[PDB]
Amino acid sequence: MLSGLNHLTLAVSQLAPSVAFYQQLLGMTLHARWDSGAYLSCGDLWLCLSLDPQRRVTPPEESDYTHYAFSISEADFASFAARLEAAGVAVWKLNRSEGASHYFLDPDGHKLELHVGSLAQRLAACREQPYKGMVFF
Amino acid sequence: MLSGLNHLTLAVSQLAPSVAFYQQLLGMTLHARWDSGAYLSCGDLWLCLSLDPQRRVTPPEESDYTHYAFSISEADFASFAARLEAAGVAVWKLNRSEGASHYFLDPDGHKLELHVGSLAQRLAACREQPYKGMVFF
Ligand SMILES: CNCc1ccc(O)cc1
Ligand SMILES: [Mn+2]
Ligand SMILES: [Mn+2]
Repeated sequence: MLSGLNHLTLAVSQLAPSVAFYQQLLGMTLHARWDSGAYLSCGDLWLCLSLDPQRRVTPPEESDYTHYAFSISEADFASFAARLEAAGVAVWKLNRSEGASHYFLDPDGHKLELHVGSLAQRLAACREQPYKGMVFF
Repeated sequence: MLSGLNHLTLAVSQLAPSVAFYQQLLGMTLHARWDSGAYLSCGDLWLCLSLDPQRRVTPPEESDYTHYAFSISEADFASFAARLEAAGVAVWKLNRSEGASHYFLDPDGHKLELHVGSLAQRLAACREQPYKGMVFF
């Protein structure tokens, strides 16, 4: 039986800028680094950065919608978004759904999101206003 | 302040086979599905499957090392891995370079993993068998 997400591993083209982004800009805790990767944590999330010559710096128009959303409180959302903007971090989408969301790119074009709200909150909103063809279980 | 992973969203090319893979084969909990997506949970993880015409079925030699690992207990690991193998689930990696792991592919080629152990346990193991150049903070 699967019990949760164990870790998220992102392939990176250059380890130093990716460590700077996740540790310094995004505030994650750096636990270890080696010649070809790093381990960080963000709350319960175990993040691994893996140096990979196969990683392309990928424009957002050229990748699919797969993305990784980090939790932040509503009270902290606007100042964190402003921090990313000050740092010149690109946005790949505007929010049009329930709950605050900021959609931003990592140095290699990994699609990231800041989101306020849980699955339970989303499901409650969907029950009141179901998406097209929506069924609940 | 970021506090963890809010959700993981995977772009999928065909919604029904992907829902079947995550719910029926992997045992995740299906909460809702609609014409363009589905919401599942795996413990605390919120998983969203999003139908995306841009998603390509991608062989593992064509994608980088970005991957998603799910937690499983030591007691359940081997029989779950063997069940996936007997079901014909494609793989992408054999060498256990980060502990007790089974590396497998979803229907679109998303790189998945079963892993036994926490970040703390992996750091302890690495102190004895470190990756080249490893520093611990
Ligand atoms: C047509 N709405 C999407 C959907 C929902 C439930 C289901 O059994 C199949 C498809
Ligand atoms: Mn999202
Ligand atoms: Mn892994």
